[PDB]
Amino acid sequence: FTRGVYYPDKVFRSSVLHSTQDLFLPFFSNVTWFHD
Amino acid sequence: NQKLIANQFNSAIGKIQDSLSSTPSALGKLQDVVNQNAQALNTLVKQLSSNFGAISSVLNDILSRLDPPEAEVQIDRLITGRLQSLQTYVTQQLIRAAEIRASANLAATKMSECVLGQSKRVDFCGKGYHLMSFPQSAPHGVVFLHVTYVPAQEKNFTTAPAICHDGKAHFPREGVFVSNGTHWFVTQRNFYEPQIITTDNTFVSGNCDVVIGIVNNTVYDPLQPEL
Amino acid sequence: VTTEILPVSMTKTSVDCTMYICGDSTECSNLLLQYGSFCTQLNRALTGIAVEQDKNTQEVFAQVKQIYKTPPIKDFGGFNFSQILPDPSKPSKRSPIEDLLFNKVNGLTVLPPLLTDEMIAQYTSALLAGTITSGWTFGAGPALQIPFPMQMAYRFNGIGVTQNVLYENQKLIANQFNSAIGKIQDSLSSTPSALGKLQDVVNQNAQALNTLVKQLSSNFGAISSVLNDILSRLDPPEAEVQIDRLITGRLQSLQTYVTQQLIRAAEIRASANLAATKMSECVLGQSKRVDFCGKGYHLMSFPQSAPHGVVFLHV
Amino acid sequence: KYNENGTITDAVDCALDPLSETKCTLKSFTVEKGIYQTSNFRVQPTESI
Amino acid sequence: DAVRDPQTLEILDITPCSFGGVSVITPGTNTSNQVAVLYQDVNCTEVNVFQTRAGCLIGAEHVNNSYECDIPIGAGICASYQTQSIIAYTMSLGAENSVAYSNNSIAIPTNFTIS
Repeated sequence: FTRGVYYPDKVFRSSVLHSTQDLFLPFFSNVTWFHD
Repeated sequence: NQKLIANQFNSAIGKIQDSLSSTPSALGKLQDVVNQNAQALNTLVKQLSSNFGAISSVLNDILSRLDPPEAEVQIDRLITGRLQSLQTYVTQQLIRAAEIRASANLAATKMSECVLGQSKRVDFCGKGYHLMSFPQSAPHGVVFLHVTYVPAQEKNFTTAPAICHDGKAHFPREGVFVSNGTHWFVTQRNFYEPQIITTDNTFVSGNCDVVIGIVNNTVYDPLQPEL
Repeated sequence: VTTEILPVSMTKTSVDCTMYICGDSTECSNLLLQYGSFCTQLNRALTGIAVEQDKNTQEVFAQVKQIYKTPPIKDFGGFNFSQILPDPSKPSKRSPIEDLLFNKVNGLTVLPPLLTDEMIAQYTSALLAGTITSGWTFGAGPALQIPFPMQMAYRFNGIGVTQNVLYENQKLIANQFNSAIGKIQDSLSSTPSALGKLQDVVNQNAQALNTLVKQLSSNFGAISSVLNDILSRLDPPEAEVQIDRLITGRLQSLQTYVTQQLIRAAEIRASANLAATKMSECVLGQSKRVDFCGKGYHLMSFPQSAPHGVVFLHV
Repeated sequence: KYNENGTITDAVDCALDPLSETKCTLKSFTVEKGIYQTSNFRVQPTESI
Repeated sequence: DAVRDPQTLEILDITPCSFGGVSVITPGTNTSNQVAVLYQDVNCTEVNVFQTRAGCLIGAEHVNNSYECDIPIGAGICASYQTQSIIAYTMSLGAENSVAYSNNSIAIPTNFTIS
């Protein structure tokens, strides 16, 4: 779904849209489920 | 028809107010100009933070970390990049300013011809026969309310270029000959208002043996009934 | 009858900054990334010019909201409009004058215009139909049919000459108009320099593109003009400097090309605005401006399409 | 999309779909009606001869 | 543009690999999230698929009826969101209106409006 998003850096931003490239979990990606 | 015209004008200005309140894309030009200016400024600011091949984008960091022999080259690269970015920004600003000046000259001509008087140029002061205009201020712009006259309901009639009465071809002075199928009248060009064919609104030139499509009828001379 | 030719639009060229500067090289792209958003700005300017081209075309031509078509019977008091009216014989549905006009004229792409030649010809045909059948009424609102003789009488009355001279000299005027349009056709067929403006615009565009392509092959002080040759022959420590020099040269060449394109596009926009004003004032009505709609007392005008241009026949 | 309090309320993945690519290239969270140039298709070579 | 094979005496034409811009045609997100993809000057074989002079259109269904242009694609093609999906069609330059022209008929307005 849309989980796995973390703050890129300790920078305060207010009411702005920021485009940044880094290591992220892709949206709607297939993640492995373990029960082991 | 004073009352009808007044009511139509009031309804029209109300509709303009409603359209301005509702439609957000009516003022697209001014918003586009402002957005272009903001984009240019933001692009310049972003380019201030570029490297242009330098070891760093921070002048103080280069000065402190790098020795003057290499700091000279790094600063040269940085200033070259910043200078070319500034030149590009100023050139595009000049082009945009030239466009704005052309638009402002057009606006000044429009105010001088459509507001301070009645203009005969078709579609220059709005669609239809231009009547008048009202200027209004706006942030870095001018809005003209052009009030114009538009014919609405047309009807068909039989026409004839001229009328031969007694061998003389009578031509209308200001209007056009029309016929509803039983009688002939003369009406003004842009409005239907039939009038009896008289000698005071028609002039004689030539004879009805030359003009093509002349029709037979009689012309009224009020003097004879007067005497 | 006089001929006035005005350029309208120009070729919608779009050039990819990255591929033109860097021929699909990872190292070249990595080096280019240090310059910020130059290529984005250049592409934005090119896209703006491309959109402005279609805007100019629509402003010049699309000034009527209905498509009028002439009646099958060509009865106009003796005036013959076959040469200017579109014909069904040619598949393009273009007038013989239009046909004569059309016959006489690496990371970069050409975007086709939004309006094709056929719809431009249809718009011109609608304009001629409106002018012939309704005079200036259709331009100012609803289309009110009016037979041609009284329309010409009105146009004469507009220039201070009474209509009786027209109604007494109809045949002579018709013959003179037919001879004039024949002479215009002959002059267009014979004179090759009549359409110099459009050909000059096309030649300027081609020269700019060819100059850019040639500058792509320059060295700009680099050891070689081939990116692959420099990458293979030179070590990365020196290949970095060589690639930097090459990309600097290519970038400045691209900037110069785009700047001159912007200036030319501004000139074309000014010309198109003048053409739109001319069509609005001389075609959709009778203009009192001296020499604005041709020499002498202007009577009327006929628009015709041409490759990236408009030709006005001022009567 | 940062809020006024410094927290993020929504995120868009540029490579999710063409609509998301449009959202990224416009740098706006809402896409207006129209057409927007987003990417550049390029066929890549498959063999070396 | 053309080369000769060193081994076999044959002539071969070299065509640059297909490439071109990729745009997205969609209504406002306030209406729907459905989009269509336009590839400039690329044949559809190299990629609801439609081929036009402007290139290859994917996600839109072409129809025969003509309307006014809403989202200009180019080369005689415009797209619109209609009830619902995205469709592409050739424009109509306006509703046709024949004029009842003759040599003895005139149309005169009898009413007017102030606009």
